[PDB]
Amino acid sequence: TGRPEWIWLALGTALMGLGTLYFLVKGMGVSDPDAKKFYAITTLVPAIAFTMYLSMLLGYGLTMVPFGGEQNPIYWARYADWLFTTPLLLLDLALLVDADQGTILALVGADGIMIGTGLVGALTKVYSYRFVWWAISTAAMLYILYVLFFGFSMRPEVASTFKVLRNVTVVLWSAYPVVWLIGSEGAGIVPLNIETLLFMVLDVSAKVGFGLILLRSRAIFG
Amino acid sequence: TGRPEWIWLALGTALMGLGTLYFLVKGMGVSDPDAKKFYAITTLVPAIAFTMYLSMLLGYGLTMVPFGGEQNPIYWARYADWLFTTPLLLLDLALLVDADQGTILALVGADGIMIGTGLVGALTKVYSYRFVWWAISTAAMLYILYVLFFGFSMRPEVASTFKVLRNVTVVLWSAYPVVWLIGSEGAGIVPLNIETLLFMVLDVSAKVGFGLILLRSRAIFG
Amino acid sequence: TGRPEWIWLALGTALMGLGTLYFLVKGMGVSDPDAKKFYAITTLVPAIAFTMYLSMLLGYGLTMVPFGGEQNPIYWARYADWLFTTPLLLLDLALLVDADQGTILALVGADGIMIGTGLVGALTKVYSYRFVWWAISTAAMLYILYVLFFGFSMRPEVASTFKVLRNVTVVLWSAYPVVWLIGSEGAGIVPLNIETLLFMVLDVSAKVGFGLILLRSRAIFG
Ligand SMILES: CC(C)CCC[C@@H](C)CCC[C@@H](C)CCC[C@@H](C)CCO[C@H]1OC[C@@H](O)[C@@H](O)[C@H]1O
Ligand SMILES: CC(C)CCC[C@@H](C)CCC[C@@H](C)CCC[C@@H](C)CCO[C@H]1OC[C@@H](O)[C@@H](O)[C@H]1O
Ligand SMILES: CC(C)CCC[C@@H](C)CCC[C@@H](C)CCC[C@@H](C)CCO[C@H]1OC[C@@H](O)[C@@H](O)[C@H]1O
Ligand SMILES: *C/C=C(C)/C=C/C=C(C)/C=C/C1=C(C)CCCC1(C)C
Ligand SMILES: *C/C=C(C)/C=C/C=C(C)/C=C/C1=C(C)CCCC1(C)C
Ligand SMILES: *C/C=C(C)/C=C/C=C(C)/C=C/C1=C(C)CCCC1(C)C
Repeated sequence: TGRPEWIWLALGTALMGLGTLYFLVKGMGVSDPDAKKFYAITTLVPAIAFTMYLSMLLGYGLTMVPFGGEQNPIYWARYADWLFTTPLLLLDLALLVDADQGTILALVGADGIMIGTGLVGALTKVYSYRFVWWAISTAAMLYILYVLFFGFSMRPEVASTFKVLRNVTVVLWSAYPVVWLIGSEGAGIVPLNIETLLFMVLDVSAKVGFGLILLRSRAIFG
Repeated sequence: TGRPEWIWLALGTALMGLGTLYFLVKGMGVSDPDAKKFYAITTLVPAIAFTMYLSMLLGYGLTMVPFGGEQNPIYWARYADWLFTTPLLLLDLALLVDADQGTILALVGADGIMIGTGLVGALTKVYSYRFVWWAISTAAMLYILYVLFFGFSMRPEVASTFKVLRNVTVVLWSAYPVVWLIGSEGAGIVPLNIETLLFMVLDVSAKVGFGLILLRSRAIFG
Repeated sequence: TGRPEWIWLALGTALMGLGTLYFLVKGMGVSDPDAKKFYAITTLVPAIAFTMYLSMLLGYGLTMVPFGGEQNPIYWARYADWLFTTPLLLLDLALLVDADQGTILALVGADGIMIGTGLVGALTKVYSYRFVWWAISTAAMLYILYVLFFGFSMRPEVASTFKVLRNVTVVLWSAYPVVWLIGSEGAGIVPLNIETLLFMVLDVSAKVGFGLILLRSRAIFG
C-alpha cells in the first residue's frame, strides 16, 4: 500500500481472479466442441490478466524509465498481459463469424504489432520518440477496427452477438490509446493512480464484461 | 567447472543432444503424416532442451537474484526451455487421443501460466512472495493433471500408450514443484548442485524417456 | 545520424515501410481464402521488419555487449524481427506446396532454434563461446535448407514458383551466417556500417523481393 494506485491493482486482481473462477465453473459440463473453444479462450483471458495484475500489485511488473529528466514508473506487465489476451479476444470474434485463416492472421499480426510498438513506446527514453511509437500502435489499432467492420449464411444469433461484442470492442479499445497519451506513459496530465483506475475499469469490462456477454449467448454453440 | 553443478549440466547437455540425434535419425524415412507429427514434436523437445542445458553449462542461462539477504544463483534458462517444451509434450498427449481444440488450448494456456508464474516466482525479490507464485503455478499444474485424467472409439494401442505416458507425466511433473520448493529457488534446504542433479534426471526422463516410449509405439501411426 | 550505419537503417526502414504499404494496397479486394493467406503472411513480414528497423534507427534496438575487452554495439532487434519473420517466410513456402503439419513444425521449430541460438551467440560475453552458438545456429540453418530440398499432384505454377522462391531463399539465407561471422558480432573484420548495409540489402531482398515474386504469381490462388 505504499503507492496510491495499489487499490485499483488489488481490485483488478480480485475481479480478474473471481471472473476466471466464474467462467471455469460455468464451462464445466460443456460437451459441445465449439462451446469448449469459446470457454477455453474466454477463461484464459482473465486468467492471464489475474497473473499480471498480481505482478503489478506485488511490485514485480513495475519498472522505472528515465525520460523528461524524471525516473518514470511504467507498469510493463500490462503489455505482457495484452500481448496474449488481445489476440485471444480477437480470436473469440474471429471464430464467432467463421473468419478465414488469412483474416485471423492479419488481426493477430496487427495486434502483436499494436502491443509490441506500444511496449517499445512505454520503455523509450527519448520523450519525443515515445509518441512516434504511440502513433504506429494506433495505426495498427485502426487497422484492426477496420477489419472488424469491413473485413468479414451467418446464423442470426451469431450475427447479433458479434455486432454487440464488436461494438463493446470498438468503444473500449479506442479508449486505451487515449489513457496512455494523457497518462504517465505519455504527456503526464493524469496521474498514475487515476490512470491505473482507468485501465482497471477498461480491462475488467473488456475481459469479464465481454466474457459475460459472449458466454451467455447461444452463438457459442454449434 | 568452477561451479559444482557443472557436471549435471554437462551430462544433461550430452544426453539431450544424443537423444535429439537419435530421434532425428529414427524419424528419417517416415512417410505417415501422423507419425511425422509425433516425431517432429518429440524431437524438437530435446533439441530445445539441449540448447538451454548448454546455456546453463556455459554460464549464459544463469542469473543472480537478491533475496533473503543473499545473491542467489537462479538458472533462468530452465523456464525458457519449459515455456516451449512442456506444451509440445502436452500436445503429444493431446494428439494421441484426438483432443478437441478447446481442450488443447486449455492445456497449453494453463501450461504457459504454470511456467510464466514459475518464472516470476524464480526472479521475485521479496522472499515470501516467491511462494505465492509457486502456489499459483502449482494450481495450474493441478489443473493440467485434472484435464489429463478427467478431460478426455479410441484404438486400444492409443488408449494403452496414452495411459502409460499419462502416468509417466503425473509422476515426473509432480516432482518439479517439490524440487523447486526445497531447492535454491525456494526454501534452500537442498543445495543447487543436488537440485541441478534432480532436474537433469527429471528432464531427461520426461523428454528422452517419454520420447522413447511414444516413438516405439504403434499409436503414432494412422 | 551520430552513428555511420544510420543511413542503411533509415533506408531499411523506408523500404520495409513502403513494401508493407504496397502489399497492403495490392491485397485489397482479394476474396480467395488461399490468396488472403499468402497476402496476410507476406505483408506481415515487412510490417514487423519496419518496426524493428525503426527501433534500431532510433537507438532502441541497440545494446552494448562486453567481449574481446571492448564494449561492442550489438543490434539485438534483428533477432526480434527474425524470430517471427523467418518462420512466416517458411510458412509461405510450406503452404505453397501443401506441406504436412509435421514438416511445418520441424521447419518452424528449427527456425526458432536458429534465431534463438543466434541471439544467445550475439549477447554472449565469452568470445570463444559466441562461435559455439554460431555453429549450432548454422546446423539448424542447414537442416532447414535440407528439408526445403529433400523434405517435400502439385500444380505446375506452384512447382515453378516454389523452385524460384526456394532458390531465392537458399542464396540469401546462407549469406546471413557469413555476414555475422565476419561482422561485429563475430570476428570483427568488416565494420558495423558495412555489416548493417549487408543485412539491409539481404533483408529487403528476402522480404520485399521475395514478396514481389510470390504475390505476382498465380500459385497463391486456389
Ligand atoms: C491458489 C490461489 C492463489 C488461487 C488463484 C488461481 C486462479 C485464480 C488462477 C489460475 C488460472 C488457471 C491455472 C486455470 C485456468 C484454466 C483455463 C485454461 C480454463 C479453460 O477452461 C475451458 O477450456 C476447457 C473447455 O472444455 C471448457 O470446459 C473450459 O472449462
Ligand atoms: C554442431 C554441433 C554443436 C551439434 C549440435 C546440434 C544438435 C545436437 C542440435 C540441433 C537440433 C536441430 C537444429 C535439429 C532438430 C530438427 C527437428 C525440427 C527435427 C524434427 O524432425 C521430425 O520432423 C520432420 C518429420 O517428418 C519427421 O521425419 C522428423 O524427422
Ligand atoms: C503512421 C505512420 C508511422 C505509418 C507507418 C505504418 C505502417 C508502415 C506499418 C503498420 C503495419 C500494420 C499496422 C498493418 C499491416 C497489417 C497486416 C496484418 C496486413 C495483412 O493483410 C492481408 O491479410 C488480410 C487478407 O485478407 C489480405 O487482403 C491482406 O490485405
Ligand atoms: C484486455 C486488454 C485489452 C482489450 C487491451 C487493449 C489495449 C489496446 C487496444 C491498446 C492500445 C494502445 C495503442 C493504440 C497506442 C499505444 C498504447 C496502447 C498499447 C495502450
Ligand atoms: C521437460 C520439462 C518438463 C516436463 C518440466 C515440467 C516442469 C513443471 C511441471 C514445473 C512446475 C513448477 C510448479 C508446479 C511450481 C513452480 C515451479 C515449477 C515451474 C518448477
Ligand atoms: C528477413 C530475414 C531473414 C530471411 C533472416 C534470415 C536470417 C538467418 C537465416 C540467419 C542465420 C544465422 C546463422 C545461420 C548463424 C548465426 C547467426 C544468424 C542468426 C545470422
